Amino acid sequence: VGALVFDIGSYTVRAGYAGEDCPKVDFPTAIGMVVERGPTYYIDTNALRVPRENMEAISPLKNGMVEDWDSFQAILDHTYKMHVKSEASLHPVLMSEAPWNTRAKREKLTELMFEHYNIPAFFLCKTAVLTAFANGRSTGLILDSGATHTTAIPVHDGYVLQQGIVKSPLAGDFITMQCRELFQEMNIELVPPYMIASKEAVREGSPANWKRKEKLPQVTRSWHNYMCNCVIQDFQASVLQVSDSTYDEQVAAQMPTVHYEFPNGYNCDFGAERLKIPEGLFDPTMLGVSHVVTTSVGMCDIDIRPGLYGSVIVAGGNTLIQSFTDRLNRELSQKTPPSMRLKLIANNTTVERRFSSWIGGSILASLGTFQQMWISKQEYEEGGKQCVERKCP
Repeated sequence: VGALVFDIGSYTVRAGYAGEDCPKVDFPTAIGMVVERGPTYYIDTNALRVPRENMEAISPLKNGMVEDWDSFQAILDHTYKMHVKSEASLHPVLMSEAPWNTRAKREKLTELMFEHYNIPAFFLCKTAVLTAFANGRSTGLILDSGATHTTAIPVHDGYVLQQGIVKSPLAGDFITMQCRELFQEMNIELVPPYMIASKEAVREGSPANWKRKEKLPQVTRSWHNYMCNCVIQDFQASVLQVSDSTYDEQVAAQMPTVHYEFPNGYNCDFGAERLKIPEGLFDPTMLGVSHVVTTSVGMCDIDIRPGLYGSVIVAGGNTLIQSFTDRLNRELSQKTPPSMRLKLIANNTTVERRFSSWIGGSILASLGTFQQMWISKQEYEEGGKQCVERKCP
């Protein structure tokens, strides 16, 4: 009877019920497809795990907004009926759209959600607004760092100021790609687990005794790249770190480090590389994270700037890096006028960062007034899909 909070994340989809404190549903957004020499897709991590011939890795969020409508429906069709199995006709829904979503995309999304799934009520909100609500604020600056799109969204009274949005592509994907390139410097082949089933006490700085699963079919370049990206991302989260000050060849370099064994067992305790890689979004022609934030705040009215300078909220899958918030605080303190008191809200755990938009959707979906502010099925009837524009800000 409760509402469903669907956060279609850049690279991981988050879903769950209105009152739940975390999304019980979560699976990578990437999906596979192949056509008759059928277009049925494969969803969820477990299905994608199985290698298959001419099976791609299609992501319906290339531009942040929904780019592949059939793929987006397929994921929504899968998630509704399998992961959060329940009839669509009975549950009201909350959808988290990107801050800069194109109007036509919103209209098409509403038309699909209503007609195809016949849901009774509906509401579309911006992920930045949901993050601000989740953190417990109506005015602030939300720095989102997901996949392929990092943006600094200033919100005033729960309304996203499109004036001050700065879109930076130095998102999590870029960092992971740099991770691939910095082990072209270590000269280690990137081999995914799905090919590797063997382990041994392989010496440090020594190629491993890895053996392949021989009978698997020839894999597509897309899914192999997708499997390598997952490997480096799992490595990325647990290894990378943001230096407190801009890296300048510390004592030996960074003193002892993590001895993170790759899927092939072998590895060398990563040195300065784990510090250089995260700085890709601090020392990039493009604009750094602090540059993005200052340009965004400097772009909006002076009166609200003190509200933003001091209410800067960080929430994004890429932001979950050690001491990232620390370096951001230092950088923004240096560039902010000293007479302004900057402050970052301590919400650094994985649940508060990654699922922040979903947490906000849960908070909004639970309010008693949510009944009046959504889009009724009757309103869809006599009022066309255009009602999504007026009923959602």
